[PDB]
Amino acid sequence: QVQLVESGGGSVQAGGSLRLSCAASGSTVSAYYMAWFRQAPGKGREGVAVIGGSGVYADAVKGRFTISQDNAKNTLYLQMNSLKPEDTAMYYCAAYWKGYKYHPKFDDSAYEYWGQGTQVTVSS
Amino acid sequence: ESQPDPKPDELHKSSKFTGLMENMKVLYDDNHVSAINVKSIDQFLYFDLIYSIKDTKGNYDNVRVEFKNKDLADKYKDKYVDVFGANYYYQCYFSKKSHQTDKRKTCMYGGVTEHNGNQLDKYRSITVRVFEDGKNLLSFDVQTNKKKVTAQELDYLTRHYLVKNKKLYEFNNSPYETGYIKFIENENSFWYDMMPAPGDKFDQSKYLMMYNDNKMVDSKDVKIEVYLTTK
Repeated sequence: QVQLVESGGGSVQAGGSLRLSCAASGSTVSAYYMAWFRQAPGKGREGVAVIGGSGVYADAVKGRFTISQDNAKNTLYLQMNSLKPEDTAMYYCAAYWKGYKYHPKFDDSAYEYWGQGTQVTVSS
Repeated sequence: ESQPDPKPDELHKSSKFTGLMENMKVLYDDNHVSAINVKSIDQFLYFDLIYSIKDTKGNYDNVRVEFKNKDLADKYKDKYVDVFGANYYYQCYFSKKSHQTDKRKTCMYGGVTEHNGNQLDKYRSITVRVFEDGKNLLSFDVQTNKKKVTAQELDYLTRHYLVKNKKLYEFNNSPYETGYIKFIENENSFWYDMMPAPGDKFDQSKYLMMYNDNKMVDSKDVKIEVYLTTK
């Protein structure tokens, strides 16, 4: 129903920036609640940001990361500034249908669709 | 007897809810259950009725209406009724004699009124007085077709306006700290807390359960007041 493909992962020296993209096919992103998650080696998958209002962000990325959603390219973005080693992780996009009148926020197990993810490596 | 008004610190504070207010907002936004002149197609457990209603957006959904006791379910089981209320989907479980979230299956509480004999010629206006920090700056009305109307319907209509026009609930948090809606009929009144319980989750089911008494008011008598406080 919605198929998600991430891109933009790479290596970045600490203090620099990077923008991840997630393209969506088969359904408009406006019909789904979209979110970014990340999974560092030796930790569980955890919430980065969700689309809505002026964006809701994990404390760890507040003030540094920006989530956005372009409806006409049917694409999500994660703009990552002031990258730190701690931000090294596999980054994932996810979608939960809006028609269930429920937003799981950062409960990863509830989301229905996932992208393959992309490695972000931040070298100090 | 008339329900005494909210005591000091009895009201939920939105600042103590840290989850997404989106989950409250979608209960009082445009999506809601409204079916006219339908009869239940099944009972479920003791207190519940299942209705088939048009989806409009494919054809037929099933709604599990839950009351607070068997007398209510028995009353309406074989009657033509109107159904109006705030419905949910997540952790909505039932069958017609823990399961996947199903778009054609939704839950609610109460919201049921006899159809026959309950219809007005005209729509009737019921005025709502809003107090922000004890000041009545805003007054409007909600409309109904029904001599006898569920407090739930009136609650829904009231909040729906406040969502659209005062941003009562937003995606993350509300601009109001506390809020209650109060229904007055003669010199008897009762109220509902408009804010989620504290903590980081909002349980839609548990919140809506307050409507399971199927509480009704006369549309010609009732007055509505909303007391909000700011942050």
